[PDB]
Amino acid sequence: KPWWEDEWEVPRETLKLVERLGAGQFGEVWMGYYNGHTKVAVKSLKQGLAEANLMKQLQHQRLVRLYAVVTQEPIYIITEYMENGSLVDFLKTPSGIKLTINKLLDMAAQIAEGMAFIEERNYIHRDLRAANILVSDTLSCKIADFGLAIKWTAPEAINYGTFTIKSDVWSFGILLTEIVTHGRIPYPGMTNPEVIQNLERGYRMVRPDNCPEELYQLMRLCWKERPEDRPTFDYLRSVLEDFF
Amino acid sequence: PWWEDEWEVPRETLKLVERLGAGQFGEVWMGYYNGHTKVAVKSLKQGAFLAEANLMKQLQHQRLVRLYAVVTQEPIYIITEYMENGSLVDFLKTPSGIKLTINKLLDMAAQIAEGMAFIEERNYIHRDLRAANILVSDTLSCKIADFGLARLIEDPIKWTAPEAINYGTFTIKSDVWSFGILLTEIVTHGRIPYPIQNLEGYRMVRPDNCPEELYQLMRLCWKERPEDRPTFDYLRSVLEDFFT
Ligand SMILES: Cc1ccc(C(=O)Nc2cccc(C(F)(F)F)c2)cc1-c1ccc2nc(N)ncc2c1
Ligand SMILES: Cc1ccc(C(=O)Nc2cccc(C(F)(F)F)c2)cc1-c1ccc2nc(N)ncc2c1
Repeated sequence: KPWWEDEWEVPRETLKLVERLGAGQFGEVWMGYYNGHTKVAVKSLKQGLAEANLMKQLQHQRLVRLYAVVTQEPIYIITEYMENGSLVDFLKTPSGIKLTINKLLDMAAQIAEGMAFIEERNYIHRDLRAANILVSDTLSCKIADFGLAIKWTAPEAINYGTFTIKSDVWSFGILLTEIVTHGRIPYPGMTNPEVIQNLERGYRMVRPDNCPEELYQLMRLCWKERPEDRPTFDYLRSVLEDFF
Repeated sequence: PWWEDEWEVPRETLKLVERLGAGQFGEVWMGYYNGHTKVAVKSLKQGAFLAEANLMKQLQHQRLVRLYAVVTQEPIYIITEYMENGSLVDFLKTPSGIKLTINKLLDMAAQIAEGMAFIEERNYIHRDLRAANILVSDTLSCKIADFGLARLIEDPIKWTAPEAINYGTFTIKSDVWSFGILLTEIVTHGRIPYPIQNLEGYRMVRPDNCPEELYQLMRLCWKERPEDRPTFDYLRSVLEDFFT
């Protein structure tokens, strides 16, 4: 209505979905094109939005950038498209398999920086993991959420569905293992029911081979049983950035 | 009347997220209009203010912060565009700040001078001209503003002219003196002036790295007799036609 308002819409006609990147209970994720020549990522939401405003308000160097939206259902949320894809997938590429722990921790630092912002803005991610992290053109990390829906979930969240930023901290610790191992799934050779049963007895993932004991203690801080005992993301970023 | 400009919006459409400042007369916040339009919001304390909004509209110019809308219900809100780089004193400090060359540092000075030149035209008097009140766009362009919130606007010791401090006689010439002071903040990455009332007939020593030609300008700005100071129209030309 007002002349100064940002117009974030585009006609559905201007989009061409080319390759489905993922599918979930609430929709799909595609690689496509806007107006014939601008490559973009599109999240189609199964009909039968607050996400876009959220993305706009979390606009940050460390979070995926919102481009536009299609107002009529199926609702579309358009963003920048990342050639390098998700962190988990990129860590398994030749380029990624070769990254030194120094570079890997810089990426962890970037992630911590973004979560520190999310914490600043009082939001809660709820699905933090390498799979939801996008790698930019310059190999930097950008927080995202596209599972469209566990080994990454805090005990309190598993047992009582109580999610807070401290729960995100737990997930972050798990993410660190994915990072140092170049994409190994957490709890190697352990099924979800086995993970929950071991957590019932205070189990914690063993330190990965090649993971410095110092980094491992950081992880252990993230997995403290009491949510309140876990560190802040501002702390985590600080330690990771000044790690070496 | 059907033809009167529309300029109000329901308060409910605004989400104030980060306070940017506060003074005796209110606060300044970064917020969002209807979810995805980033804006700056001034909330003036209930217990006159709309006169500021009319003034801004009347002074509408490329070099002055752009008014968007207001909330007419007390507390009164004044909504404007949001400048991503904030104030110039802030930006001049950024690493990407003063990594700038006299060339750019000076184009910004000329923009400010252009702004004041218009203020001069419109017979307005700023009275609080300092780098802290200058806003920097995303494209590093500068715009004149006023948000210290310490005085009611109606159509700053180290930046105020002797006659202003002494007899409270503020004029465009007083702003000229302030500009001269503002220039020192520009060649110093926002260093505080006079690294003063009692020395004021003392004058600032040239700053380290400032062009003697850019000093002789500051001195003309700092002439004792207000009428001897140069019109902004003049400062605008010299700041632009600098390296010719
Ligand atoms: C098209 C799209 C739309 C929204 C979001 C997204 O992350 N949404 C979101 C929803 C809630 C909260 C967040 C937060 F906070 F993490 F930023 C983010 C992500 C994507 C998206 C999914 C997959 C992708 N793959 C590749 N290779 N490039 C880009 C994308 C972008
Ligand atoms: C929300 C707001 C309302 C009014 C004025 C303002 O400058 N008003 C004004 C009052 C008197 C005279 C003038 C003049 F001369 F500049 F036009 C201007 C400024 C602002 C304002 C404060 C802080 C900000 N920070 C950032 N990062 N972006 C934008 C703003 C806008």
